[PDB]
Order: sequence, then C-alpha cells, then structure tokens
Amino acid sequence: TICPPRQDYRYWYFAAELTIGVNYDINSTIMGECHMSESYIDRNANIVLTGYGLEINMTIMDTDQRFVAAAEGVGKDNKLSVLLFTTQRLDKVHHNISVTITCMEMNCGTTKYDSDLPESIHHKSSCDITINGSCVTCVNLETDPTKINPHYLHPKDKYLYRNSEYGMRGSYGVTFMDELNQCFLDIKEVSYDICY
Amino acid sequence: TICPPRQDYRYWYFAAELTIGVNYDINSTIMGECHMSESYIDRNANIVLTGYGLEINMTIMDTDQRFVAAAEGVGKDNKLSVLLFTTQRLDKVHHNISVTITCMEMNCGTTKYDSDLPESIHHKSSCDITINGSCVTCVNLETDPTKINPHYLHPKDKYLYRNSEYGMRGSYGVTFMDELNQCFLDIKEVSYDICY
Amino acid sequence: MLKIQAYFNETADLPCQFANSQNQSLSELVVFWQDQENLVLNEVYLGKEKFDSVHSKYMGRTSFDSDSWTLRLHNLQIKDKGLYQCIIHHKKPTGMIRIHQMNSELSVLA
Amino acid sequence: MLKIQAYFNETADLPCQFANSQNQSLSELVVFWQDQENLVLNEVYLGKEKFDSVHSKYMGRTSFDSDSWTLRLHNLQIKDKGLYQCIIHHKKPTGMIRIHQMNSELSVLA
Ligand SMILES: *[C@@H]1O[C@H](CO)[C@@H](O)[C@H](O)[C@H]1NC(C)=O
Ligand SMILES: *[C@@H]1O[C@H](CO)[C@@H](O)[C@H](O)[C@H]1NC(C)=O
Ligand SMILES: *[C@@H]1O[C@H](CO)[C@@H](O)[C@H](O)[C@H]1NC(C)=O
Ligand SMILES: *[C@@H]1O[C@H](CO)[C@@H](O)[C@H](O)[C@H]1NC(C)=O
Repeated sequence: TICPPRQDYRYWYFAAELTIGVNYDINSTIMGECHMSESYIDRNANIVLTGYGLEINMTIMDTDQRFVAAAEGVGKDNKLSVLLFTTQRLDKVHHNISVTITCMEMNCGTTKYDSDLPESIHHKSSCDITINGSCVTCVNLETDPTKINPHYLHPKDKYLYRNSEYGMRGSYGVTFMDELNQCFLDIKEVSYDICY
Repeated sequence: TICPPRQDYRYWYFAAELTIGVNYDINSTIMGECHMSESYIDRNANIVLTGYGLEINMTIMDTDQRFVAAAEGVGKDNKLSVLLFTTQRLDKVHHNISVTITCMEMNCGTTKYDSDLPESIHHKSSCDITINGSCVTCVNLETDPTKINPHYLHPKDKYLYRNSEYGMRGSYGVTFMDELNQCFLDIKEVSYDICY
Repeated sequence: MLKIQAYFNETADLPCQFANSQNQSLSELVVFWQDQENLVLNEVYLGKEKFDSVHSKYMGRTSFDSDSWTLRLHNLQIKDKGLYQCIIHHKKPTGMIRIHQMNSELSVLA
Repeated sequence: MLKIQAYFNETADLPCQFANSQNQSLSELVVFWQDQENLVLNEVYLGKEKFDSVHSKYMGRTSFDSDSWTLRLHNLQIKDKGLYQCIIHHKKPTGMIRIHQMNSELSVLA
C-alpha cells in the first residue's frame, strides 16, 4: 500500500472528471488534438494537457497517485469535457487540488480569477482555480466520480475501476453566466478521443 | 483581451480587403502565384505579399492584430483583389494604415505618389499610400468589411468571422482615370486561390 | 445520504442542511432545487423568489421557508420518484461559487 | 445610418452631409450619387452638371441644390427601394482622392 510502482505504461486505471464551458466556437472532436504531459517527481501529481484552445494544468497535493492517461471531448453548446485516469487509490484523505486554465486562442489575456472553491459538499477539501484569459463561462470538477466514467468501456487491454462510495466524491464549481448548473452531460455525440 | 497568442497557425480568422486596378494585362488566377510574409515583432502588424506583377506592403500601426493569411484573385478588366485575414479584434480605435504598391513587371519606375487618404466616412483614420511605378489606375481599401469576405465559406478546418457593425468600416480610395468608383465586385469568375 | 419515504400521494419536504459556517444572509446567496432531468423546481434570487424557468407542472406546487431552508412540495405522484438536488451559490462580484450541494431521493407507494 | 421613408409615390431627398472642414469650393470637387446597381444618377463635374452617363430612367428626374448639397428625386416607384451613395472626390492635379461617402436607404409603401 505504501508505494506506487513507477512503471512505464499502466494497465490499471481509475477516474476523475471535469468540464470547461467556453464561449468561442468548437464544433466536434478532431481525433488527435489533445497532448498531455504528466509528472509526479515532487511528491505531488501533475498533468498539463493542451487541447482545443486552452491548456489545463491540474495538480494534486499529497496524492499517492499519478495520472495514467486522459481523454477529451466536445459536446453541445461549446463545452469541453476532460476525463482523467489516475493509477489507484491507497487512502481516503480528500486531497486539495490546483487547476489553472490558460486561454491560448481567440481570447488570450492576463489573470482574471484567483479565488478558491470551498466545496462544502463534505467541506474537507479546497481547490484553487486560476484562469488566464476570458474564454471561460463555466468550470466544473467532479473528483472521485460515480457516473459511467469509461468511454467505450474498455480500451483493448486496460482495466478500469470507478469509485462507488458516495462519501468520497466531491464537486467544485464556478460560473460567471446565469444558472448554468450541470454544465454538460456525458453520453452524447461526445467522441472522447484518447488524450495523446 | 490584453494579449494575442503568438501561435504557429491560426484556426480563427477575420477580414479586411482591397483591390488594385492595373493597366497591363492579367487573364486569370494561376493557382500558386502569390507569396506572402507577415510580421508583428515591432508592435505594428505588417504583410508584404508579392503576386502577379506587383508587391503590396501593408502595415497597421498600434494594431493588436497579426495577419493570419491572405487570398488573391483576378477579375474582369485587369483588377486584382486581395483579401487579408487577421487574427481577432480586441478594441475599436480606427488604426492608421500604410500601403506601398511597387510595380515589378511591365511598368517599373520610381515613386509617383506619396500623399495620404483622408477617409472622412468617419474621419478618424488616415492611410498613407506610396506607389512605385505606373502600373496603377485604381486603388480601393475597405477596412472592417461587411460584405461576404469568405471565399468558399469556409476552408476545411478554419473558422471565420466578419464585422457586422457599420460604425467600424472604413473606405480609402484613390483613382487616376475618370469615375472608376466601385472598382470591382466580389462574386464573379474570381477564383481566390490562397495566398501562399 | 438522505432518503425520504412518503405515504401514497402524501406531501414531501426537501431539506439540504446548510451549515452556514460564515453566518451569511439569503440576500447574498442564491439557491436552486432541481430534479433528475435537470429541470428546475424553485429559485430564490438574492432572497426574492423567482419563477422564470420552473416548468408549469411545478408552478405553485412548491413553497419555501426561511428559517428551515426547506422546500415543501405537494401533490405527489407515483411517477415523481427520483433524485433531487439543492445547489447553493454565493454571488460575489466576480462570479458564483458553489458552496453547498445535497442529494436526496424520494419514492412513493407502488 | 440615415434611413428615409416616403409615402406612396412621394418625392425623395438624398443628402450626404459633407462637413467641409477645409471650406472648399464645388469647382475643385466632384460628386457622384449612385444606386445599388452602381449605375450613376447625377454628377457635378468641377461645379457644372454633367449628364453623359445617367441612365435614361434617371434623366431629368433628379435635381441638385448648391447650399443644401441635396439630390431631389421625383417619381418614386415601389421597385426603386434600395441603397444610394454620395461619393465625393477631390480633383487634385495628380489624382482624385475620396474624401466623403455616405450610404442611405429608401423604401416605399407596399
Ligand atoms: C502548472 O502549474 C504549476 C503550479 O500550479 C506550475 O508550477 C507549473 O509550471 C505549471 N506548468 C506549466 C507547464 O506551466
Ligand atoms: C477483463 O475482464 C473484465 C471482466 O470480465 C472486462 O471488463 C475487461 O474488459 C477485460 N479486459 C480484457 C483486456 O480482456
Ligand atoms: C514594407 O514597408 C515598410 C514601411 O512602409 C518598410 O520598412 C519595409 O522595409 C517594407 N518591406 C519590404 C519587404 O520592402
Ligand atoms: C463549424 O461549424 C460552423 C457552424 O456550424 C461552420 O460554419 C464551420 O464551417 C464549421 N467548421 C468546421 C471545421 O467544421
């Protein structure tokens, strides 16, 4: 339980998801747009994935997990859903998270938001969100999801697990428009091409 | 809003158009004649595109835009229409413009015109035109056009936007022959091959 | 974690147990109650009830209480069993941050 | 930014509001009024009216005024609704530079 393996490529997956609602125009998945880089070296898990017009930089503090892979898709009304697959869960401690969304096309800018999301669903963890640019209208982050994370359950060889205990899921959210709760739903024309 | 991205190639376009009426003979588009070079480094946008018999050197002062691409076509009665696609508009300030048209085939010469065009349609911006040679009979420049800029709306992957507010369009013009107003019309046998 | 059972065509109450650690007021907060299809039920915008998006079926049937933070729903039906959510938002000048969510489930005799 | 409405088969006036910041004279400037098909209506070449290109339909039906800089057009028709332009050129020794343009739109009862 103490250690993670530190392998090359993982046959065993997990889940954690988020969705960004952006105002410029996205039509459909491009099958090869996403590109991700992962790291664990510092004791904190981290993943920066650059996609359709923004780079998402996510970090977990005191994690004992490392992002194995990710997937990204586009739905209706200019939403961008990114699923993140981490290795395996060794403990229940409700880590903090830090996410920065930087707009790299059609609305660049300097920082427009630097607050923290309380997440009083259980009120144990806090996420710090930093947005560079103006290409954001909604941000939702679901940690330890209970929905059907697997896209095309399952890739040819890998095995995938998903949390089934309500006490561990957390939801962080921030919106600038009016009442956009449940910013998007999973099973749709979403194509979900693998993020690499 | 503050910044432009400074990317490699842009999926997001805009518009600004012009037409040069030359006296030597041009039949039809050659599908690969144009060649353009763009720059932004100095704080001022610039594009020099060399084509059928003349090089057009356009520059925008205090712009916050960079020329993404261009297209060029030939119509009836020896006209040459060049469309210019810039990244995106961050502000409404009515920039000045500087354009030099240099004849490189069949009428070369030294400078024959070095005045400025007032553009009292709103009377806020001024363009400085310099013509080297004698291969010009009309010059028209429409900034922030409202017509159907897109040729073959739209290229396979790119997205394109066009101004729809009358208060921002400007028209600069200079003619040496007699009453050649509206020097040419868009939708015709114009082929509009991409400028590169 | 809060399951509510009601007798046939009985009335229902949906609470969502907001701790309110900061001791805030309803004028600086907004609340939505929504069903499993994402259709809204009621809304208290800055403290005043708004009915700009409630589907007709839910119009008037819901009532709100200040001290108890509970939604009272009448006229139960066999087909109204499902999940319900209490999303609470804090309307700061910059934007709205979600500071509470509670899932509840209700079922009827069959 | 100037829309003109006229009663059925009423007379029409097209102004184009030249500021004339430099206080120039009509003899050093030329004015064209043109319709949406680019066919000319009237022309004041160096101050004297010229009618070398007006289409017969527009011949005579138009009149000009010096102080008001307005084109008076008679005999409106249901099919004459559309856009019109006041292109003003300054005839320097070297060339003509466009120093004013004003779009206008006119419609008729239907
Ligand atoms: C990702 O974010 C962390 C801190 O949030 C930062 O140190 C790191 O440089 C970022 N990565 C990139 C590629 O910008
Ligand atoms: C392994 O078996 C499980 C259940 O039988 C299945 O979900 C999974 O896709 C299988 N994986 C492979 C690589 O066969
Ligand atoms: C384009 O014009 C600018 C100034 O108008 C000049 O500095 C530059 O050298 C020109 N480019 C070329 C290729 O001649
Ligand atoms: C994207 O969709 C818009 C409208 O649906 C369309 O105009 C554009 O051509 C599309 N672009 C691509 C690459 O599909």
